[PDB]
Amino acid sequence: MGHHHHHHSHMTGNVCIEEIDVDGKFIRLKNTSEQDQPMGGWEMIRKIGDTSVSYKYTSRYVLKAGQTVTIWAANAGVTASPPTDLIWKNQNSWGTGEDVKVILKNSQGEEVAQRSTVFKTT
Repeated sequence: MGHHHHHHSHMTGNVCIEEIDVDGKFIRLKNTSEQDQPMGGWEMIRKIGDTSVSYKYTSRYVLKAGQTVTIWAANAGVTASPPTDLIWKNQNSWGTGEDVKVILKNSQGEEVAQRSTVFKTT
């Protein structure tokens, strides 16, 4: 029942959540692997308070060793969807007044890691 083509590749990498923006504009991921990792199409689930929303990636860039990638939630001003970082064109700036929690799941739904902010004043 082939309504789409197949392709065997490890769409995954040693990416870690470096830091989340204190104002609540963007989420910064950080690939600290030994080799250039292919993103493929991961899904980042951004929780925060009451409800939550996820974002899927696309195959247009490879994560080099030490390469960071920033997800700007719509309201950024920067060019929409680099060549350098990525803009969440489905969800606007959330404001991390509520401790935001980012869930990193691979292209096939399986989970690598999950991290949140720290309860502090601003």
